[PDB]
Order: sequence, then C-alpha cells, then structure tokens
Amino acid sequence: MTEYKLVVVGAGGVGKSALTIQLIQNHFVDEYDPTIEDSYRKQVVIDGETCLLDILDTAGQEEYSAMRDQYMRTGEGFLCVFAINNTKSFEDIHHYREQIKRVKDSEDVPMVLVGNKCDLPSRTVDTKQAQDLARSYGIPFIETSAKTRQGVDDAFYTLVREIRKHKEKMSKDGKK
Amino acid sequence: GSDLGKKLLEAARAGQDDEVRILMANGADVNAEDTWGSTPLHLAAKTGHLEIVEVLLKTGADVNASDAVGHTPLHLAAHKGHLEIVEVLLKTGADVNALDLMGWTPLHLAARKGHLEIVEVLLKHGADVNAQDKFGKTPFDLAIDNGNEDIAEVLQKAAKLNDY
Ligand SMILES: Nc1nc2c(ncn2[C@@H]2O[C@H](COP(=O)(O)OP(=O)(O)NP(=O)(O)O)[C@@H](O)[C@H]2O)c(=O)[nH]1
Ligand SMILES: [Mg+2]
Ligand SMILES: [Mg+2]
Repeated sequence: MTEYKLVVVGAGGVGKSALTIQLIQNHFVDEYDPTIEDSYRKQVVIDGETCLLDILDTAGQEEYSAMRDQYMRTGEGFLCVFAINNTKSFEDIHHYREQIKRVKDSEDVPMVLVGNKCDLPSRTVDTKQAQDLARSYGIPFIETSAKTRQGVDDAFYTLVREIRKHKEKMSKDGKK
Repeated sequence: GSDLGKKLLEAARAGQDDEVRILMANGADVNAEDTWGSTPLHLAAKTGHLEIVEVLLKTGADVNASDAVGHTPLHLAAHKGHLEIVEVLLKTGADVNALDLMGWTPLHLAARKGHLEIVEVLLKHGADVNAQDKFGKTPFDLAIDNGNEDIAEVLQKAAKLNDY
C-alpha cells in the first residue's frame, strides 16, 4: 500500500471542499453546510495498485504562513482548482502554482489543473484557455463538478498518476 | 511506535475499541501522528468514537495537539457535533479558545454549524464571545451568517452577562 500525500489549493469558493467531500463521502455540500480546512484518507485501487490517499483540503488565501509553507513542503502533489464561472479564480492559478514551486524549490511538482462547477448552466472561463494553460505548464487539465460528481475521481486519480511518474523519473536519475 | 503508531491511528479512526486497547498495551505511541498531523485523539474525536477518546485521554494523549491546519481535537468534535466528546475534552484540559489557521475557536465552529448544546458547554468553560476570525467575525456574527438564531441569542446574552 503506497501512500500519496495530496493537497487541494485555489481561490475561495471554487469548490475545493466540495470536491474533496464528494470523493470521500459521496456527498455534495451546499451553501448551508459549513466546512473547515481538514484532512481525509481514502483507500482506492488505481491501475491495479492499492493506494492510500492522504488529502489535505486547504482554504483559499493570500497570506504568508509558516504552517501553510510546511504543508506545501510535505505535500507530494497538488490539485490547483478554479471555478469555470469565476475568471478571477482562474487568474489566481498562476499565483498558487508559483507559490508551490517557490516553497518546494522545484520546477517539477506533481500537479493537476481542475476547472470545477462544470454542471452550471453557463461559464465565464473558456475551456480552451484552461487547456492551453495546462499544456504550457506540462500538466493535465480536468473538468469537474462536485455536484454531479463528474471528474471527481479523475482529478484525484490523475494526480496520483502524476506523482507516480515523478517518482519513477527520479529513480532513473537516482541510479544513472 | 511507528508500526504500532500507524496501527493505532487506523484503529482509532475506525472505532475499533478492543484493537486500540491491545495496541496501547503493546506500547503504541499514544501521540503518533499521521501525514497531516492528526493524533489518535484527533481521529477518534472527529469520527465520534467517545470510548476511544476516553481511553486515549487516560493513557497520556496530548489533549491540545494541533494538526497541519491548526485543529485540536476540541475543534473537530465541536465542528462535527459530538457533545460528549466536547465535554470530556474540556474536563481533561482542552484549550477552549484554541485557534486554527482561519482564526476560528471551537465556539466559532460550533456556532457556524448550529450545535446549540456544544455552544452552551463551551461558554460554560470560558469560550471567548469576542474572539474574531481572520475576517473580523465573532461566533455571534457567524451564527447570524448561518441562520442559527437560537445560538445568536444565547451568545448575545453571554456577552451581556459578561459585560456586567
Ligand atoms: N453548482 C456547483 N456548486 C458547487 C460546486 N462545488 C462547490 N460548489 C458550491 O460552491 C460553494 C463553495 O464551495 P466550497 O467547496 O466551500 O469552496 P472552497 O473552495 O472549499 N472554499 P474555501 O477556500 O473558503 O475553503 C458552495 O456553496 C458549494 O455548494 C460545483 O461543482 N457545482
Ligand atoms: Mg473549503
Ligand atoms: Mg489524512
């Protein structure tokens, strides 16, 4: 059983908590069920491997913090979440990614770009723009709805696969 | 231990009373931590396993241990609405006004979630009605924001019976 340490980040209100709770509890949290920053564990099979996902669901924020730095150092991979009806949240992605790279001092941190709230009747962020950004970062882009559950498993599982590739690319380094 | 520590964490989260007892008898580290800083007491508290909470507290668990996002067991029990766990934590030295990374105290968490009895018990143990979170909000303010009017009145009366 391999453990994967996953962190969910992004602007306030984009659905980080809703995405996590859907994964863990198969429950959609609406406006009336207040959430906290918290950690979760899920056992799943991914590509034949039994995995333990240790997930930290963090708040959107714009603060320097020693504790937040610490969880970024500990985390192995990051879901960087925006909402497809919030242009600002999409513009903020750059800052989340930059902060993780700075704190972990690495150009190759496992990450997935997540465009959430794809159930909504409309949108303000163009899919192609998000795809272009993910491509320029060399990372997967996944569209999700915490409400319908579309893409929820995909987002977390894809992040696991990105961690696995990173670890495998490091072991090639570590002998050669 | 680390082997025994990992087993203790999983037994505590899963509510396995007998397995917790046996692990502790074998010298499992009662304050073992998982990846994101949870101790067995955190995991028992947040999943509502009262008997394990009690056993842990009696066998040396740090009642004010703080996880990766600044939650103590009391925060988590207050959030999740486990009254009896809140009570035993407070009776065994829990810091009633512990602060998470959002600036929330247990009282804020109980007030947002509408747990009336837990609000009254926290108040009894000296919870701060004037504590402000990172957004400037007091528990009263959060009770209003979440449409918890009974809790707002209780909080408002507490603030007065304290002003005098
Ligand atoms: N329609 C829809 N609403 C969603 C979806 N995901 C989240 N929401 C809603 O968006 C609001 C905020 O969601 P939440 O999960 O708390 O966001 P967050 O990113 O965790 N916020 P914070 O950074 O403060 O912790 C809630 O009212 C929630 O129900 C989604 O996929 N679809
Ligand atoms: Mg959240
Ligand atoms: Mg965890």
